[PDB]
Amino acid sequence: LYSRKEGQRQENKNKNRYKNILPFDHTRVVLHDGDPNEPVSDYINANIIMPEKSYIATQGCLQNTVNDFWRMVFQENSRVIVMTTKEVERGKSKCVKYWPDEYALKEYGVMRVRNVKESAAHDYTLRELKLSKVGQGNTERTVWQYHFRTWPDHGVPSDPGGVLDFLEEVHHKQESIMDAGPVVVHCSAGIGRTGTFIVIDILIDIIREKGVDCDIDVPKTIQMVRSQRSGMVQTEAQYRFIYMAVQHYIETLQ
Ligand SMILES: CCC(/C=C/C(=O)O)=C\CC[C@H](C)C[C@@H](C)CC[C@H](O)[C@H](C)C(=O)C[C@@H](O)[C@H](C)[C@@H](C)OC(=O)C[C@@H](O)/C(C(=O)O)=C(\C)C(=O)O
Repeated sequence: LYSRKEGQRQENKNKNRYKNILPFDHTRVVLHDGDPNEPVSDYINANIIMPEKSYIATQGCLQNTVNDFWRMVFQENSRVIVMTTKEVERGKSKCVKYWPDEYALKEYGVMRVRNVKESAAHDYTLRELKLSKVGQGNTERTVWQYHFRTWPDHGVPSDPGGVLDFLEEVHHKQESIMDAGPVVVHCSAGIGRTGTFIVIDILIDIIREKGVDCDIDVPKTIQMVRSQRSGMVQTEAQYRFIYMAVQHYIETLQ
């Protein structure tokens, strides 16, 4: 009940930044209505992560997966994107530029993206973009891209403050959009940094509906998200960052 067949198919080998980091088939994001000329067009390295508000854990775009990325965003109806990495860190590409330059607009396949406005904050940049299907400007929607950019080249942030203030914002943005789709989260492989944010965001929403006293079980939550995408949270720094984040959030509310 836990296969990764599709991700291993010969035709999707170029659609993964790491041959060894693949999506489970049951939680795999299936892409419909793609170019009928392509051998396979229903694939993208991304999994739906639903607590048990949903999330989409994926890798940063590859030069050849950018259109797939937007098709996913359009289909799933996502309205918020969380980029947890720079395009390149320590001379290594983690995500290709998949959004247009300021005030510009590009067409990625059948998807038109207009960069409406870019605004900076301490740890991140917010990009207001308009997504629509070419020729059908009756499908346009705004997608808010939250680009975290101060994450350290090595290890994790020494203080959770930034990430928390960041996620509070992403949070209210998501709840201000009527029935917005899953929140897309992505880093280089979509498991390490990506898992950490999601796990944190998940635990924080609990402390929201519940109170600063509810039963919080980190290992259980992590285990839970890993059953939907393996690798979620890969380092000890990340692991401990989650604990710190949660405690910091608690102490903040007080
Ligand atoms: C935009 C560039 C381009 C187009 C060029 C063109 O216009 O023509 C094409 C990209 C080609 C291609 C997809 C990329 C190419 C470099 C080769 C693919 C990988 O580079 C390769 C498997 C590899 O060998 C990488 C590893 O050496 C890697 C560092 C290892 C130690 O490390 C990890 O596995 C990353 C991991 O620690 C990690 C992270 O914190 O980055 C994770 C999980 C995370 O938090 O997300």
